[PDB]
Amino acid sequence: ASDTAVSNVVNYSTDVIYQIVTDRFVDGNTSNNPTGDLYDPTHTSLKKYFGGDWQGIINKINDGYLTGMGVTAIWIPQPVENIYAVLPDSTFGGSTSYHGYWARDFKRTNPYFGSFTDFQNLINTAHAHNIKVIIDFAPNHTSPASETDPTYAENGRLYDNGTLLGGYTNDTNGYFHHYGGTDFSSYEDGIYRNLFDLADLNQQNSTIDSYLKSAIKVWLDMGIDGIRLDAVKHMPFGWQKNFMDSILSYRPVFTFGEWFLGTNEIDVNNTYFANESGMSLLDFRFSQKVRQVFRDNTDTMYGLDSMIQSTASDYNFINDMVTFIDNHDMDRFYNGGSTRPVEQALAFTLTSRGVPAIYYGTEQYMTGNGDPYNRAMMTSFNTSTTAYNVIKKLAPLRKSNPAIAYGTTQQRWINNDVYIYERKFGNNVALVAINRNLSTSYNITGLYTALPAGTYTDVLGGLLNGNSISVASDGSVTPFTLSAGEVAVWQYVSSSNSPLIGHVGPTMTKAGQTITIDGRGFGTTSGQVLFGSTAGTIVSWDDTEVKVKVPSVTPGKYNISLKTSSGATSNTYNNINILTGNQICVRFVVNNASTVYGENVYLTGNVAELGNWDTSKAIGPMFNQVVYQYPTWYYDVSVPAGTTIQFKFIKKNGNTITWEGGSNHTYTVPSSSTGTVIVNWQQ
Ligand SMILES: [Ca+2]
Ligand SMILES: [Ca+2]
Repeated sequence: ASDTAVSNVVNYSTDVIYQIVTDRFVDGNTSNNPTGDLYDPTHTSLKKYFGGDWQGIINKINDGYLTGMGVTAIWIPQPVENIYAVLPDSTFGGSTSYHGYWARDFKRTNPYFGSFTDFQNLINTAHAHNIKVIIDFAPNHTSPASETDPTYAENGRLYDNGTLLGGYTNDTNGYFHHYGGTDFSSYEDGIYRNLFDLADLNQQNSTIDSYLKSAIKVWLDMGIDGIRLDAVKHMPFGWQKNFMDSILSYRPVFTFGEWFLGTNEIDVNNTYFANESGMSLLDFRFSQKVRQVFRDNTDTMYGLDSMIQSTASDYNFINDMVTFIDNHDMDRFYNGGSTRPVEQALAFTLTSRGVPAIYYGTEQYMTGNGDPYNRAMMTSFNTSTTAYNVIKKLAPLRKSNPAIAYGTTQQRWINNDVYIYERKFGNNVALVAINRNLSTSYNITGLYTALPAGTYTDVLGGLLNGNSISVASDGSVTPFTLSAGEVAVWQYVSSSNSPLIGHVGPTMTKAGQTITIDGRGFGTTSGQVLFGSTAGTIVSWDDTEVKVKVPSVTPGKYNISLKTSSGATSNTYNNINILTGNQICVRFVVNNASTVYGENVYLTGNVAELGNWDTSKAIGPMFNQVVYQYPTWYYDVSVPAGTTIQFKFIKKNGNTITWEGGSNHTYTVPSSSTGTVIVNWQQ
């Protein structure tokens, strides 16, 4: 199977995701609809169940609507059993779990969406049509709760395949956090306190850790192809790395988290998370900039290029960034007036780096500013809209042109309103020109490209007013006019390729596991895959995909390269993280660690998971507000099971790092359960 096959579920760079709000798409089976106050058959009371279900999605796969658009993946809300209570809402009358965000049993289905058999039907129907299926999973919380009023909602009660674990009131087991609600005043505050009134799960509780691992395996066993993890800024990094290892050790699938970033927001924790957690991220830097430039007129094409360059610098796995122009929370991109801006934002996203996702109804110009106005029932299945056809024409290019799926991005021409950029992967090229100005044309002179000499037709066929270009042997493009609102796409796909790696997944692995290397020019005869300079055992070999067993190298990060059977060597794909063993979440706690202003406590130790004594990569800054208070510090850390570790704490700020004196602390990590290790700072 090639890199582009539906069964390659660790690489989504060749795909286009269609994000469906299940309840609000198609009611394919009325018999599974809720009854009473939960359900609104009129589809107008925007926090009720409207009846959209998995059979409905199946219908639109079978009838060609989604495939006719070039959709190759769907992303659906959490499939798990949700609460049945109808909650008061002064604006919408009643408020329900239609959205899937309010889990009561992570091991069972939401019966309104369907049974496990319906879910199976969805997976199988999608696969029969070369569509991958991503599910939301929201292990941060169960549902709205009041500890003092257990009659409110379902008191956040959690079940384990029908068996009650417990609720938020009288939580004698400590399944939930009891630290009030977050005001988002710090990263720490947002992790250990409740989001709104949602009962915050305590993942450090060994029963809950084991439960959530068991629960995601239920869905992996149902044949899901990907996971979108909700609220990843609101759970410990260490717990989530541990959670990711459980998934990837069982059956690896592409996983991406939601870590919201606002306009112009800078957060090094977001970069770290994407680079270290073992999962990818929804690309808010991309999305917010696209909105600024194409929708809201608060930045220019210069800002768009700056985002392209900055994100590529910061993120180790730029091809895994999940891009989008709107979603279930943002104001819908189409806001009235000309539809050209949304068409342009779609074209940009579909031809840019990463993994594009399109929110249902974007192709029908649906409007709606704010949750839940942005979640109206799907309005139309008209296949003649300009937006539908932009997607139809551009989506398949991610499969047919490896420059689009995997290539670098280079600015070739720019002014405030015009961006001409080039995607390049070996001798494969895509050149895209966009003029956002809806009233002014631009004369394009001095343009150069890596496209071979020749004349190139617009892949869009003039749908967005594109036209042909002529390219000379020196790469110079004959002057041309970019008309108002024009988008044009020109491409060259080479008939041959030197070995080129476009993607490796998963990025967090260990000895004996299998990783997938995708690209071009590997040849059909088996060669060699190198982890640094150490060969791995070949599982399978094809021109666009090699599967290889991870060798027993010293745990840490490795740069992957490939050598063909003739001896040709590929580029390196960097920073594949080889763990020491299966992961466990351990809470590290240090008492009596006093610091000066601007100084924080960090953890360092003698395994890769603790940075192998590298103070510049020490774990932290540690926390000291919620679970324990300064000068006690704590942090939840993913560490190798059953391993006897040595560690110390350090204090750093910018002047001179202070280490604990004395001998190293030592601790043997549990074999399967979460653990806590508490020590006193050593002078
Ligand atoms: Ca239904
Ligand atoms: Ca939390």
